[PDB]
Amino acid sequence: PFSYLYEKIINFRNTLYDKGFLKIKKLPVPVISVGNLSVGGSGKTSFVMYLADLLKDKRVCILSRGYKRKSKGTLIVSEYGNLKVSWEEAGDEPYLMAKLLPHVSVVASEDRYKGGLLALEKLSPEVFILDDGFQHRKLHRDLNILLLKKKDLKDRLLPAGNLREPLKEIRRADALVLTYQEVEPFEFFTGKPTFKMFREFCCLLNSDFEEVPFDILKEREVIAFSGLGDNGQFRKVLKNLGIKVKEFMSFPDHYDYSDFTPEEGEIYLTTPKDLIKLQGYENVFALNFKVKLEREEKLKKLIYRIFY
Repeated sequence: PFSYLYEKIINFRNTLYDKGFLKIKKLPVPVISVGNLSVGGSGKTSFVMYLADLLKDKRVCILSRGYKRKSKGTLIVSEYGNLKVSWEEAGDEPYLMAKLLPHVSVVASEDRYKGGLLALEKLSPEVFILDDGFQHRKLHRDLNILLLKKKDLKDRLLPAGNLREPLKEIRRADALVLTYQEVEPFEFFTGKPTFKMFREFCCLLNSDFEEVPFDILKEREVIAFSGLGDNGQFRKVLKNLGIKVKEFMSFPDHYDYSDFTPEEGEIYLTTPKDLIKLQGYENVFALNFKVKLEREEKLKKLIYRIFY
């Protein structure tokens, strides 16, 4: 019920943009924005990566904001897979994406347009992917992709609910991706190109972010841990997968793992974002979920239209 007035402020902000009262800038190569409406688990990350993969015959650069990083200012995190900074400096997300996408460039920058210019100067990418870019209207995108999970529809605005913008804002989108289909499937019809996203369990990632068979977990029990607070969602996934934990450690959300002291011979499971902090530790893994999108080729055709 402060959500009523938050709605009024956001609306105003959107009207300023609609009526040309707030400046909008444009990069000289196509921009694809991936975003959502809600705070909380989104699949944005999974989908940004999937989308980068689809562009495998294009020089791709991801524009990410970083969130909490040990540095300040526009920063090239990775040059087509060549990592230039540590995860501390990069921020968890952009680093994780740099690690998993060896063909792609990643830039961390609060000033997104500026990040874009720096990339062009130094990397000459053919396409930008604007990570979490739906509300960032000051940067023009040629393809505005909006992610929606079933929960979003039954949700409210902040501070009551998790919505950053009202549901009506869905109409700004060029295309919709309906997430978490594997667990909470739903349909949605707007006339907009619309795609169903599934995530399914492939295998493990070792600390080198190479793929390792889920098989090694058999008749083994693991020690599981994580930080960034998200400490039962993980427990939930592990349970659903029939994975036998034998203790669950929960570290503070900043935890840098410098004094992490493993038990010899024991198998550890943690999250992809914790794992980036434990490069080199063997017998430490994260779960690897792949994205399958329905009508991938349609999606591909839609994306490739930005190149004309």
